[PDB]
Formats: sequence, C-alpha cells, structure tokens
Amino acid sequence: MPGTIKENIIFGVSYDEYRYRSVIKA
Repeated sequence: MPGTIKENIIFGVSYDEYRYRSVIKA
C-alpha cells in the first residue's frame, strides 16, 4: 500500500503529541 507519506501526515499527529507532553512535562 503506497501510504508511506500518508503516515507522515498522521505520524506527526502522534509524535507531536509524544514530544509535546515531554517538553511541557510538569
């Protein structure tokens, strides 16, 4: 399935959520 890029469009919605709670952790 040619969805490699489609992931970069969701993978960010997840990472941005994993790297956002860390920097703002407490």
